[PDB]
This record gives sequence, C-alpha cells and structure tokens, in this order.
Amino acid sequence: QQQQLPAAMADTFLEHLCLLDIDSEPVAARSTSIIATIGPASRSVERLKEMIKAGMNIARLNFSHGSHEYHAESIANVREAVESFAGSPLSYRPVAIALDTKGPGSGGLSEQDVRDLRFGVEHGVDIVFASFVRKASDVAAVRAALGPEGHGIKIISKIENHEGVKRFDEILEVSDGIMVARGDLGIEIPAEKVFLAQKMMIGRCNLAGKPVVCATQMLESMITKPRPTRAETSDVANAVLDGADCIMLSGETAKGNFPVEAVKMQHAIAREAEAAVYHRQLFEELRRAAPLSRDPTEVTAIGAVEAAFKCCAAAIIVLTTTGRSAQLLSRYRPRAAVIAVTRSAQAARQVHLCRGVFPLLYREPPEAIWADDVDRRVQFGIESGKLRGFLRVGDLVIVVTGWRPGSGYTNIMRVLSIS
Amino acid sequence: RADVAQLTQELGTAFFQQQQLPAAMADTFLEHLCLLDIDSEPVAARSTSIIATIGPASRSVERLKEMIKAGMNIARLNFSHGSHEYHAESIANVREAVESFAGSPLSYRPVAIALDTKGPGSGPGLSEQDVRDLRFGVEHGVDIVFASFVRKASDVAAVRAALGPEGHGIKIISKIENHEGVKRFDEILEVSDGIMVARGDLGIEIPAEKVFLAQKMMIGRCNLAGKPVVCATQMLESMITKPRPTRAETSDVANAVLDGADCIMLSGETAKGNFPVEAVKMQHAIAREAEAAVYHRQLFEELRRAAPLSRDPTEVTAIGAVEAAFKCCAAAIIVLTTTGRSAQLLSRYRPRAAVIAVTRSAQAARQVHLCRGVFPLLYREPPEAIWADDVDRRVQFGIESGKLRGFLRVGDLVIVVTGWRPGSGYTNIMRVLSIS
Amino acid sequence: GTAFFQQQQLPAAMADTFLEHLCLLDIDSEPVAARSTSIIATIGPASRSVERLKEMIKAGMNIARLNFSHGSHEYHAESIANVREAVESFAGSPLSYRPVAIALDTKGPGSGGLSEQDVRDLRFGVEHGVDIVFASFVRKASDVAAVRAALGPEGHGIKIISKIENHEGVKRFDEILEVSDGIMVARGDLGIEIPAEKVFLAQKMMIGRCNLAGKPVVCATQMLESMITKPRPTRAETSDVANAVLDGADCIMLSGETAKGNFPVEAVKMQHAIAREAEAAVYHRQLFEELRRAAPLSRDPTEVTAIGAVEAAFKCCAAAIIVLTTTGRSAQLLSRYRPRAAVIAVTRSAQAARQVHLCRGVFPLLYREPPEAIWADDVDRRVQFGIESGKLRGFLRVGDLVIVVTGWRPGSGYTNIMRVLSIS
Amino acid sequence: ELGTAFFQQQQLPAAMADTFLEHLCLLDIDSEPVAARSTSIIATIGPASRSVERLKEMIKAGMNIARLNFSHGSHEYHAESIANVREAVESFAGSPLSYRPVAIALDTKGPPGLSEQDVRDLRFGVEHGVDIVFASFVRKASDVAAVRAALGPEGHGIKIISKIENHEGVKRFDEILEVSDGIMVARGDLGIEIPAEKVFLAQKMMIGRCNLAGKPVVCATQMLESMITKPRPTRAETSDVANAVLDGADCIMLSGETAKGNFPVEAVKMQHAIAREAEAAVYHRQLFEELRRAAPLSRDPTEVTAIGAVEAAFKCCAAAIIVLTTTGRSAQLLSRYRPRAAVIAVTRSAQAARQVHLCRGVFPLLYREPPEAIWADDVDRRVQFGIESGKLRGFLRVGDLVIVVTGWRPGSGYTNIMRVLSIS
Ligand SMILES: O=C(O)CCCCNS(=O)(=O)c1cc2c(c(O)c1O)C(=O)c1ccccc1C2=O
Ligand SMILES: O=C(O)CCCCNS(=O)(=O)c1cc2c(c(O)c1O)C(=O)c1ccccc1C2=O
Ligand SMILES: O=P(O)(O)OC[C@H]1O[C@](O)(COP(=O)(O)O)[C@@H](O)[C@@H]1O
Ligand SMILES: O=P(O)(O)OC[C@H]1O[C@](O)(COP(=O)(O)O)[C@@H](O)[C@@H]1O
Ligand SMILES: O=P(O)(O)OC[C@H]1O[C@](O)(COP(=O)(O)O)[C@@H](O)[C@@H]1O
Ligand SMILES: O=P(O)(O)OC[C@H]1O[C@](O)(COP(=O)(O)O)[C@@H](O)[C@@H]1O
Ligand SMILES: O=C([O-])C(=O)[O-]
Ligand SMILES: O=C([O-])C(=O)[O-]
Ligand SMILES: O=C([O-])C(=O)[O-]
Ligand SMILES: O=C([O-])C(=O)[O-]
Ligand SMILES: [K+]
Ligand SMILES: [K+]
Ligand SMILES: [K+]
Ligand SMILES: [K+]
Ligand SMILES: [Mg+2]
Ligand SMILES: [Mg+2]
Ligand SMILES: [Mg+2]
Ligand SMILES: [Mg+2]
Repeated sequence: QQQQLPAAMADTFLEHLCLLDIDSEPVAARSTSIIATIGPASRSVERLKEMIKAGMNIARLNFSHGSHEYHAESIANVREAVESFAGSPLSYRPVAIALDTKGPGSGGLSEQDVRDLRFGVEHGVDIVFASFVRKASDVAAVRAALGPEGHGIKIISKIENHEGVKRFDEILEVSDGIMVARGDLGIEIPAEKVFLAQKMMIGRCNLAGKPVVCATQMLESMITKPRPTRAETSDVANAVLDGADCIMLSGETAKGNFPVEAVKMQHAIAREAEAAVYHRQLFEELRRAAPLSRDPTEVTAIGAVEAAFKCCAAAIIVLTTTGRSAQLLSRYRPRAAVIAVTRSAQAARQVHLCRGVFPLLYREPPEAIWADDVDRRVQFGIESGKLRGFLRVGDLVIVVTGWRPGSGYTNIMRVLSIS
Repeated sequence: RADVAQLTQELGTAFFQQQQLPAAMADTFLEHLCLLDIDSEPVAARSTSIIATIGPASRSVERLKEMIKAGMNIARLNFSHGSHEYHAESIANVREAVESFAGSPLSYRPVAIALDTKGPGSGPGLSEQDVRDLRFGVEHGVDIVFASFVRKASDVAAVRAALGPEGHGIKIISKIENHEGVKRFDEILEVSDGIMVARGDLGIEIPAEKVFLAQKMMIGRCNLAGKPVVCATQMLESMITKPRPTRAETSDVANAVLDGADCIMLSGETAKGNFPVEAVKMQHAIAREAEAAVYHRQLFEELRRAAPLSRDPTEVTAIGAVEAAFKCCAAAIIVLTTTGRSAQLLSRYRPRAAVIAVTRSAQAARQVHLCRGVFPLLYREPPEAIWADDVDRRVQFGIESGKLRGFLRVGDLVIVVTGWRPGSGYTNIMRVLSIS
Repeated sequence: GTAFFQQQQLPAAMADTFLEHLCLLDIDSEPVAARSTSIIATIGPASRSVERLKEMIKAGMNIARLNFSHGSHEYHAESIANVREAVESFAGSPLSYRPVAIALDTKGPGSGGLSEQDVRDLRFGVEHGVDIVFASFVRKASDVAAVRAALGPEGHGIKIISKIENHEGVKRFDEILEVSDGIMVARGDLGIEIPAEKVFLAQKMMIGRCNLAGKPVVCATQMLESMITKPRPTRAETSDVANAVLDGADCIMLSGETAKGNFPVEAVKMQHAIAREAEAAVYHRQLFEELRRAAPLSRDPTEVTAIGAVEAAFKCCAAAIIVLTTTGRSAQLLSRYRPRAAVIAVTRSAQAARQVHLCRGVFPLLYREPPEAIWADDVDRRVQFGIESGKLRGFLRVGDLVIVVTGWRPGSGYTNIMRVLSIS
Repeated sequence: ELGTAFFQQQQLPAAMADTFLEHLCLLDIDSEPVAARSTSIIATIGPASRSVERLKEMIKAGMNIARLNFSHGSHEYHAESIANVREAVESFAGSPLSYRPVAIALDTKGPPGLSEQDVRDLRFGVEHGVDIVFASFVRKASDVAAVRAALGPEGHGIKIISKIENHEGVKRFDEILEVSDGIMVARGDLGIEIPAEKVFLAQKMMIGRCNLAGKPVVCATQMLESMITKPRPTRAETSDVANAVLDGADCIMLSGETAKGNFPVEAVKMQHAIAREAEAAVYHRQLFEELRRAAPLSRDPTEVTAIGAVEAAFKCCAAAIIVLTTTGRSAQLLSRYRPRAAVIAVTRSAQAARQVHLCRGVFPLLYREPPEAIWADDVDRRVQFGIESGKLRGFLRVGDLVIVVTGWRPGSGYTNIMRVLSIS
C-alpha cells in the first residue's frame, strides 16, 4: 500500500520505523503549510505565481529589512499573483500575508514596531510574527498596537531567547501560536540545546491545539545551490515529524538564487514526512491529553476525527466562519484532509496556520433557505475536492456543520458517500 | 489532572467522585483496581439486562409487576419443563403485567419473551419436540429463542428453518453447552444472533475448573463480533432458599459483567425459589456496581484496535458518537432505530452513556434488551406529514422521556444519532445537543 | 518444540491486547506450571485426624488455619500437634517434604481495642510457635500495633495478616497495610458490614493495592460453600476461585469446606485444580509491565536483583527461579513481580519455609544438612537440592533453563546475584 | 539518598513521562547532561586532520573511530595517516584518565563484482591491522561475501559495515544486514540515487531495523557540512545530529568536515556536545518496552543476562554496567537494549576494545595485567579495574550502584551472571 499504510498499521513505534518504505508513494495533499519570505529574489508577480503553484501558503515580510514602501509593493505583487487564479473558483488557493516585526532590541514595544504594526493593520495583514516575545505582557502590547481594527489579526509569538523558553506557558496562553525562531535562539542559548527547545515547544503547542512554526536555516545551502544538503532535508522532515504546523524559508526565498526550488523542496519533503507520521500513537496520545469538554464544537471535532480514521475518509469537510471548527479538527491530526469552506477571505488565509486545513473561499450565490445554503457549501467542498484530487466517486467523507447560522454552533457530523 | 481540570470545575468534585470515575481516569488497569471505591455510588441506569425464568414462583400478574419494577427485562420460558398450555398462560400473564404500565408512554418498559428449547438429547439433529415448541414460539410471538446444545452451524440453520417464514425476525441465541460447541464456536457465532454461556451443562460436559476459560473466551469473542452474549446458571443459586446470596455468587455476577456479558440470567432463583423479586433486585444492584467498575479506557482502546476499518456509515457514526459521548461525559446517546441495529452498533463500543433507542417496532424494543446499555422507548404516535418533523418529534420524545425517567437533566449534553432517509440502514448523523 | 507453545495458555500470553488474550484462552491448553496460589484450610472436626491431614497435605493444603472463635486452648494445642505430626510424617524424604504453615485466626474485639481473650490467645500462639496471625476486625494501624505488642519479644518473627471486615478497615486500608505483613479480604463479615453488592469492589481494590505494595493478600469465605454438603461446587463458586486468582490474590481460603464439611480433601483438590487453570490465564504481558511501571526506583540490591531475575526468567521461559533465603524476603521480592517461572525457595529456617506460602508462586524447600566448611560449596549444595527437588516434583527436566538467585556473603540481606543455569 | 537535584538533571523529568507527547513537553534546556557521551564519533582523516598534534586534539575532542577513505589518497598516504593516528593514541598511555582506544576504519572505493582496487585496499587493511571496513555500494548479500573473502586468512575478525548507497541496497536491506556486522546510511550517494526527499525514510527504516537486529548503525554525510568553511553549524545541521541519535544511530560521522575543512576539531566538539544532549532526551521507557516486545525469546545465556542487567540498571539508576568481554559480544548484547547506564567493557583484546566503539554506550577499557593463576581472582581484578577506572573518569563514586556482568568459566561465550555490587 501507498502513503506508508504498512508502517501505519504497526503495533509499536519501532516496527513502524522498520516498515517505512521509499517506494510507498504519498497520496494525501501536503498538510504542513509553507511560509516563504518575500524579498528581492521573490518579488515579481511572475515569480510569485510560480511560488504559489510550487506550494507557498503564507508570504512573510520581514520588517527588520526594507521599508514601508518596499513591503507595500511586495504585498500588492503577492495579491496580484494570488488573484490571477480567482477565475477558477474550484481551484483558487488563498495565500496569507504575515508581518514579521523588527523587535524590541535593547531595554518594551519599540516605536518602529508601533509604526510597522499600524502599517500591518492598514494593509490588511492576516498574521503578525512578533519578534523576541519574552513574556505575556509583550503579547498584550502587540495586541494593543494593532488597535480596534486589528482584533482579527493572528499573533504568532516568536521564541528567540532563554526567557521566552522559560516563560513559554504564559506566552502560549495569550498568543494565537508560536514560532520556534532558531536563528536568534541558536545564539541566545547553546546551539546543541535548540532541538530540545524546538521539540518541547512543538509538543506543548500540539497539546494546546495552537499553531507552531519551525523556522530558520531549514534549507540554508539552497540560497546559492540548486539542491539542499542531507542535514537540511532531514531537518525539514523532522520538523514535520515533531508536529510543526508550518515550516519556513527566509534567505532561501527572500534573496537566494533558487526561491521556487526551495518551496518545491519543502513541499516534496513535507508530503513524504506527513505520510511517515505514526498516527496510531499520535492520535491516541492527543486524544488522551485533550481535556474533557462540554463545548459542542470540541465534542464534534473528536467524533469526526475518530469517524474519519474508522473509514479511511478521504476528507473532513467543515463549514467555518472564523476557522475555529477547522482548527479543532486539525488539533487531532487526522490523516483525512480538513477541507474548510468559508466565506471569510481572511479566515481562509489564516487557517493555513493549522496543519491539514485546506481553505476554500466560497463565492457562489446564496440560497434562500439556510439549510439549502449549507448543503450547497458542502457540495462546493465536494466539487473542489474532486477537481483538486482530494476526492473521487466512491470515497467516504465526514461533513461537519452547525445547527444555526453564525460562529460557535458547530455540533453535527455526517458520513457521506461521494457521488 | 489537566485532562479533567476544566470539567471538574464545571461539573464539580462530587460528580467526579461517583460511578467509579476516579478509577476510570487511571492510567493502568492495576491503578484502576487500586482506585475502586465502595463509597463511590453508581449513578447510571443499569445496563446489563436481567433474564428471569418464569415458573411457579413468578407466574402471577401481581408478582410479575414486582419483577418488572425490580428490573426484569427478558422473561425466559424453559420448554424443558411445563407444557404449551402452562407456558402460554405464563406468557399471557407477563404481557398483562407489562401492558399494565402502557398508560404512561413516557415511562413504559418493554419486556422480551424468550423461549428456551429442550434440546436434541441423544439425537444428532433437531428433535421433534423442538420443532413443535419452535412452532409454538412463532404462533405466540416470542422475541428470542435460546437454542439448547448448539454444536455446529447446521444446528442453528435447523432452528431457523423450524421458525418458518413468519419467524424470520426472531433472534436466535445459541447455547454453548459442551466441548464441541466451544471448539466450533466461531462457526456457530457467525450464523447466530448471539450466544449463551450455558454453564450448567458446560460444567458437566467439560472439567468444572475449565468453565471460566470458556466463559471468558466466548464473552470476549462476542464482544469483538459485536453480538450479544448471556452468562447463565447458578449465578445466585443459594437465593432459591435464602434471602441473601453467598460471597461467591455476588462475585460471579460482578465478574460476568466485568467479563463483558450483555445479559445475566436467573433460573431456579426466579422460577421456583422463595425470593424471585429479591434475586432480580440483587442482580440489578450488583450489575450497576460492576458496570461503573468497567475500565472503559482500556476497553474502548482495545475495541477500536481490534475492530477492522469499516465503510458502513452506521458503524462509522456509532464509533464517532461513542467517542463524542466519552469526551463530554454525555448523559445519553439517543438513537432512532427500526430493527435495533443502530443501537446494537453503539452498544458494541461499550459507552458509559445510556443508549436510549427510540423505535416504532414493539418487537425491536423488546429485542434490544439483548444489547448492553440499550434502553428501549416505544414511540406510539402516527407519522408526521414531513419526515424531518417526524424524526425531530422522535428525538424530542427521547429527551422528554429521558428527563422524566432521570436519565437527563437540564444542562446535560446528549449525543443524537439519526439517518439521512427513512427505512433501516441509513444511519449516518451524529449531533451534540444541550438539554434545556 | 511446538507442543510447548500450545500449553499453559501461551497462545493467549502472546496476545497484543487483553481483549485478544481473552479470545485466545483455550480449554484444551493444559496447565504445566506448579500451582502457585497457596491454599489455606481451616482445621476442625472434619480435618483434624492425623491421617486425614496427610491427605490434605497431599491434596495441596499449604496453611492450616486455627479459628480461635471456636474451641478452647486445649482444642487448638491438639490441632497444632496433629498438623505437625502429619507434616513431619513426610520428613523422611527431604526431596519431596512439604512445609505447612500454622495460622492463628483471632476471635476479635467484639463490642470493645484488643480484647482480653485475644491477648491470651496471642500469647498461646507465641508459646506454641504459630507462624502467622490472621487478626480479626483490624480497623486502624493501632489495632496492628496492639497485636504486635501482645505477641511480645518472642513473637517478633510471626507474620501479622490484618483481616479487613468492615467499612472502617476499608477506609483506613492504606494505614493498616503499611504496618501489616499482609491482608485478608474477610468477605463473611465484610458482606454484612457493607452492602453485599459492593464486596467485589473492596476485594479487587485491596488485592490491587497489596500487589502494588508487594505484600501478601488472601481471598476468603464462601469460595466453595456448597462443598460443605455437596461433592461438586456451583458454577459461581468455581468462577469465584478463578477470579480471585486473576484479581491477583496470593492465597485462597477454605473455612466450613475444610473445618466442618463432608468434602475437606475434595475442596482442597478443587481449589488446586481451579487455581492452576487461572494462573496460566493471567495476562503476564500487561501485569509485569504495570507492576514494573508502578514500582518505584530502588537502591536495595535484593529488589534490584529480583526484577533482573524475573526479567531474565521471562526472556528464556525459565522453568524456575531458585532462590536461597534466610527470612523469605528474597523470595517475596521475586514473587511481587509475578513471574510465570516457579520461585523455588531453599531455606534452613523451618519458620521461613512455612511463612513464604503467603507469597504467590513461592515453593519452599526446607534444607536440613549442616553447613559445608566452604561457604561457596554450601550454597551450591542448596542450589543442587533445589534442582533435585524440582526434578523429583516435576518442576524441572534436563535441558531446562533456571535463574539462580544468591548473595555475596552468609546471613540475611545480601542477595545480589542472578545466574542463568542449564539443567543437567 | 540521591537528592532532588539528581532527578532534575539528564532529562529525568521527561524520562518519567507516561506518553511520548508528555516526554517532549517535559524536555528542558536547563536539565544538564551528566552521563558520558555514548554515540561514537567517526572522523575522516585527511589533509586537514593528519598531523599528530591535530589528531591529539581530535582524540581529546571525542573522536572514537578514524576513517580512511580509499576513494582518495593512496596506500602510502593512508599508511602515514594510520601511523599518525596510532602515535597520537599511544601518546596518552602515560595517563589512564586520558588514554582511549581509537578504531581504524577503511572505507572502500567501491565497485560486475569486487573491483581490483578494492581487493588490494582490503589486503592493505588486513596488513595494517584495521578494525573495520566500511564497504561502499553494498547492494546484496553476495557483495558482503566478496568483501569477507577478500579479508582472507588473517582478517576474519575485522567488522564489515555495509554502506547502503542506492535503491537496490535499500530494497535488499534485510539480506545485507543478515550477513553484515552493521550498516552505514551513506546519505551522499543515497541522496543522488533516490529522491532527496526520501533519504530520511531510508535512514529511519535502516536505523530501526539495525536496532531491532542489535547491530551497529552509522549515520553519515553532510551532518555538519557548513563547518567545512564556517566555525559554527546551521540550525538544520545541529538538528540533524540530534535526530540521528534520537533515531537510534550507534555512530555519527564527519567527512569533509574533518578531512579538508577549516574547523576539524570544532566539528568533533559540536557532534560530542549535541550527541550528549540528544542521548539524555531519548525516551527510554518506550524504547526499552518496544525493544523487549520485538526481540524474540532466547535461550542464549548472554542474551538473557543482558536483558536482566539492563532491567536491573534501570531499577536503581545504576551509574554503570561493568562487563567482562573478550570479543565484545557481551557488551554488544547489553548495548542493544539501550540502557541509560554506561556499559564499561573490560577486555584484554585491543582489537575488541577498538571495535566496541561501534555499539552505542560501550566504553572500552583495555586490560593489560598478567593473568592470575586463580581465575576468580583474575575476574575480581578486572571488575575492580572497571570500578577504579570509572571512579577516575567520573562515571562512578563511592555509594553508587553498578551492575556487573560476567560468566561462570573462562573463554568467550559463557556470560551468565549479573550482580548488583555497591561501590566502596
Ligand atoms: O537577521 C539576520 O541576521 C538573519 C538574516 C535575516 C534575513 N532573512 S529574510 O529572509 O527575512 C530576508 C529579507 C530581506 C532581504 C534578505 O536578504 C533576507 O534574507 C533583502 O535583501 C531585502 C532587500 C531589500 C528590501 C527587503 C529585503 C528583505 O526583506
Ligand atoms: O563526491 C565524492 O565522492 C567525494 C566527497 C568527498 C569525500 N569526503 S572525505 O571526507 O572522505 C575526504 C577525504 C579526503 C580528502 C577530502 O577532501 C575529503 O573530503 C582529500 O582531499 C584527500 C587528499 C589527499 C589524500 C586523501 C584525501 C582524503 O582522504
Ligand atoms: O468555526 P466557526 O467559526 O465556529 O463557524 C462554524 C459555523 O458555521 C456554520 O456551519 C455555518 O454558519 P453560516 O451559515 O453563518 O456561515 C454554523 O452552523 C457554525 O456555527
Ligand atoms: O437501526 P436501523 O434498523 O438501521 O434504523 C435506522 C433508521 O432509522 C431512521 O433514523 C428513521 O427511519 P424511519 O423514519 O423509517 O423510522 C433512518 O434514517 C435510519 O436509517
Ligand atoms: O532472603 P534473605 O533473608 O535476605 O536471605 C538471603 C541470604 O541467603 C544467602 O543466599 C545464603 O546465606 P546463608 O549461607 O547464611 O544461608 C545469602 O547470601 C543472602 O544474603
Ligand atoms: O563477550 P564474550 O566475548 O563472550 O566474553 C565473555 C566472557 O568473559 C568472561 O566473563 C571472562 O572470561 P576470561 O577470563 O576468559 O576473560 C567469561 O566468563 C565470559 O564467557
Ligand atoms: O527571527 C527569526 O526568524 C530567527 O531569529 O530565527
Ligand atoms: O441450559 C442451561 O441453561 C445450562 O446448562 O446452564
Ligand atoms: O473472618 C472471616 O474469615 C470472615 O468474616 O470472612
Ligand atoms: O560514501 C558515503 O559516505 C556517502 O555516499 O555518503
Ligand atoms: K523581523
Ligand atoms: K431448556
Ligand atoms: K475468627
Ligand atoms: K570510499
Ligand atoms: Mg530572530
Ligand atoms: Mg443446558
Ligand atoms: Mg470474620
Ligand atoms: Mg558514497
């Protein structure tokens, strides 16, 4: 069998490793999102179209470099490249825009960060990667600088030093997610300890059900070379096996000679590594650790993921306003793709932070009866799923919906046979 | 602690001290045993059905009303004794006692009628007396047949043929009573609706010290197959003459439930003994304590690991509903069912939540007592013009009956299992509902 | 051979889940190992004859219980003399001699604190060299201290097994177990003191906690009750015996079945037959894993050697673990890990040989030879005595692997060596 | 006792976790490694690392195995490198605290069958007393047989580590491992022969299968590649080293990093620092459980003793397992169960002392005292030599517990004894 299914059926983690097969081809869509830093080498609309086709899901703009005018032009070019595919709604791929802050430097929230965060709100950025977060009050300051109009921007705290690692729990509690910012972390703490901080933070984020990004020097040699080193491919695969929701490219896409090839390489490795995940142990441990809950979205999500594993469901189609119902499905790490049908263009972009969530932006005419409108949003997930290769006639899918309109009312799971 | 901290704050520490919940949260079976607490009171409705043999001591309509209130779910008529006239009178008395509670549809308790055959004796196949008794069963509308001395698949085919075209809906529970039945167990279970571990004959046919191995193996295989299994004979034997059982008898009843038995049975204890109602009350009291002591964490994990992948939407919905019920400590899983099958597939995963099965079939309401944790509710209203409205009314009937009987309280979460179109075989929906 | 792997429920032993283990239990898979759960038989008019006691020893009785709720001191002194005469009638064949413990079961406090009758009975016990006290109605740690004080300076070596018979004993279980040598789940009184339908919860909890503590636990009362008057037990009775062994009980007991009934020998034979079947049905894969996980780290060399020896025995399907012991402690530490291999304990202490019957899977052998001049030769002779005893009794055959547990110097407390030996 | 500080070091809070997810969540950058680094470092000797003075610094930095790549250089060039390694190694014979055996490994050029150059280079290896051959491009069992035949009458004791470098070697892995002493995951060629994104699958599979077989596995190529020109590695490189150790690799390797790079000593220091951190982060609770479950039952006393000793070491947090070995086999069987305790292997064979560096966690001590007339005294002298070396090196202190593994008679193949000692 394909997608490492012989290794998936193993009774121990050791036997699972023994059964990994280089000839077992991945079939599932690539789950781990790729964040590519946009810079001189990846700014043109033509280059950005190739990066989107190669697998870029989130465009990062590093406000440690360039200027407001430079980054606004990169943002406009990203949006032009993304919207060039909107003419085919069944295959359109949303792409998030993330602003990475310069940071506090010596000393709270710097004056440059206040201005850059305001720029982010004015330019409709989806995510903020907040540099050098070392305590909960740093997150509150970033949130306050985003103001009343930036209530919906996701804050991903970058852990870059010893204090951030030690105060991790309080930082994660108030953040939307975390970035393991290994460049500074590898200079702030001994280089030989970074893997411990990475594995601990990824594990704690997986436990919390919040997105975690692995970043910096993942494919470093590809800045000048067309192929990566053996350590670099291993690093990408191990970040996925660790449980990372996203993987990142910095100089590799911002200034390197092979930006598209770096994205293609992360896509190819992530897909292989996702199939090599030992779901039998991972699901059991995530399910045991996820606390008991009376929230119906929480209850429906675990029921849906259990049902998907029982029938080898090709996908879990979920309707979501904010992305939350898709995020609660993603936290259980289903092998089934989570196809999230949303009308919110911002939620479609932001949900790339959660592993295995494939956002579909709904642009079909509304139905007069709310129940019919729900059914056509589900048929839209099915038709997009068929076109993209997620679904085929005869497949089983799990459909997750709610009892009334508006966010917070997901409570239904259905088993549906395709076509 | 972190996996139950928020729910402990919401439901309270008292909730998590009842129904052996501290033992339920243990990380190992050894720790689970260490945490069993005699002060942790059972809260859930008793899920293992009680089969009471009806005879001289339990025949009157007045006595039968007391036995139904004490917990009898299935009335057994042993065709090894009495006659057709005697058993028909017992059946009429059971039906009169059962129907005396029909005036209140929101509290009515269905009771199944089971015919236990005399058996083949020294003959190789279906005896002439069994052919006549099986025909009596069909004519008197019995729900279940406990077929004596089943030794191979062809024995069950002969019982099925003797029930004729009008008895296709009767459940056949094969009684394993000898070495051959144990050795050919897999082929017998494949063609039967369920099994009875008939320990009286089994304990004479094989060494007495080996019966527990056969009992535990057959219960385990039935649990794996998702088919009902009954533990029978001498469970509370001393209660035929004494008001209280022995220490070995209470232990035996508790261990049959912990083994995984769907039903427990009383023979002479209810048929001829001096304390028929007290014997039913004792099995009810022990079964509730034992059900709470089941280590669901390992049982659910092992039932998932051993059960193969399934493309049947009823099976897929059932596992998702049981998983959802455990996540929120659901008070109940309400399921709509025509034949009982959707309730049976929920029961095979052994949820702690009561499975409230709403059905229009009076026979399916009686037969689902064979499946552990299924509480049948007979819906008597005529169909609504719009099918979706009819479905909704049946779910609301389950909620209202649940509140009236004490299964459900305001603020509870319930899991509701329904299908996408009318008719049997289309269950595919699981909903999480808050009781208001 | 392939036949080896079909016996003693070995197909069920290899299962990956407890559910599949149950599914693989086979009534045709015959038990091979020696019966490891000890049988306690209460002595009375049905079992007091010296000749009848010889039959009970041959049937499998390991511990004779004297119930001091019935009979005078004169009655119990005669019981002790009769038991000792029957036991010593087999001493002429040292390779097959079976030690038998004598346990004094107290009348209890009644309406009162240690009663004055219990003080007198406990002093009688010390004067007559009883090995174990089954202390009735233990409700708290101070009840155990009072029993220990009544045994005096000469009774320090007597084991105290606290009987849990009421709600207070169950609630104060942890403090009682801490100061006791072991526990008895005294189901007769327990089933009247608490609701009858709750006794199984108290039994399973106390057995589980004693298994975790590595201390002996006895399941008692009405196990084969109908055999007081009938030749065969009920289906519930055989199930109760099998389930007490599967629960983890070190010992099972007979009261009226051996003291006053018409089938004392048959009741012992029935418990022996059931216990042997149930021991093979134990899912050692999960049990060993959980006993290891729950047991804390230890710096005591006897315990460290014991876990290593039990792990080694499982690795090679060892026929036995032969251990030399002065007090029984090295054998008890092996027993707490529940090896499938029989623990053959060789000792010179007649009292330790009798007391180790409290620990499941310990087969005591009383060595009577005076010490060799060279200590290493004395140890070897005792190990060879264990091997010769085991071959004669059917525990061992040529070609079997055994684990041998000894210490680095004479005297108690110095066990620290485990060795893999081929039987020649 | 041990103290609270003891339980905060070497990732012991993460070690006690009940799940792998909880284990990851408990990894702590402030929990310092205490145990000696157990993953051997292989350094390729070339232009940048040839001088006797540079080799002394590489030995102090942690190099355990010197690799001579016969794809380059010549017989004269590599003989001079080997003589320089031996001079640097023997310069530490004046201090037991710094003297460490260093293996010499010959890596072949590679291949219709065995190339003429490989026949001559393998002959050079035998003539120069090499310990190990890393055989390039092994694709099937007959490739190993050809290398084994070329090692001739004098070199049958040389270990053959088959390098898996292409699709065929991965597909025929089981047959290759069966006849090889171990494996090298040769990622350079493997990453060109198969898609680059699949190398991690082949690495993890081969390491897992070698761990199951109890045979050494090496992770190789581009582990710290950027350190050829830079003083510090990339974040991907440190992660790659840590993950090779967490995967289960017995050895990690440096090629161009030490052969031609500007920072050979720093590359060795970096691998030592990472390996030590990664070894403490291994989740032994699951690893030991799975190695035990997957390993078949065994009647070999060395195998039975090894699992018992590793279980005993975990029970007491033993500072070390001291094993007497002539071939290295008894130490290899301890290593296969991945104890946290260091395996201190005392041997009179200088070749076995160098070769046991292939097995994770084995610390070789070459013993050179003349044999005692009384064999038990010769065994005791070697056990005490292991203890006194352990004390001098920082492995052991007075009051520590150690597990000691020996056999019942002299000669290889008789290991059957495990003892718990207490350091005095
Ligand atoms: O901080 C350190 O020491 C670590 C290295 C950080 C850099 N990583 S990056 O992918 O964000 C990046 C971002 C940028 C550039 C990079 O070359 C680069 O590698 C530019 O040349 C550029 C030039 C004009 C305007 C904007 C940019 C720009 O945004
Ligand atoms: O693509 C390939 O097949 C080649 C990849 C490089 C191989 N790596 S190595 O660490 O074994 C190594 C080995 C050597 C050298 C290396 O520079 C080098 O990186 C030399 O300059 C040298 C020069 C004179 C005599 C001997 C050597 C020598 O032994
Ligand atoms: O994931 P979220 O943000 O809670 O959104 C889920 C919501 O989407 C729905 O499925 C559809 O709601 P809308 O019709 O308002 O889009 C609701 O029933 C449910 O509450
Ligand atoms: O358990 P069964 O026998 O499959 O019955 C379940 C059936 O009951 C329903 O929920 C309701 O069906 P009806 O309206 O025919 O009673 C169906 O949608 C479903 O297929
Ligand atoms: O189990 P215990 O009471 O600690 O006895 C074990 C003792 O028995 C021995 O094996 C033999 O000791 P003796 O020669 O004194 O009988 C000692 O080495 C060891 O300390
Ligand atoms: O690991 P190996 O090569 O089998 O060597 C183990 C041998 O070492 C010993 O412990 C000591 O033997 P020697 O005295 O011959 O060195 C033997 O008892 C044992 O058989
Ligand atoms: O800021 C970052 O991305 C880093 O330091 O790795
Ligand atoms: O038939 C029965 O019920 C039996 O034998 O137990
Ligand atoms: O004392 C006892 O043995 C009892 O009450 O069971
Ligand atoms: O030969 C090697 O070492 C390689 O290819 O990695
Ligand atoms: K930045
Ligand atoms: K009958
Ligand atoms: K008494
Ligand atoms: K080479
Ligand atoms: Mg940074
Ligand atoms: Mg019968
Ligand atoms: Mg009593
Ligand atoms: Mg190569």
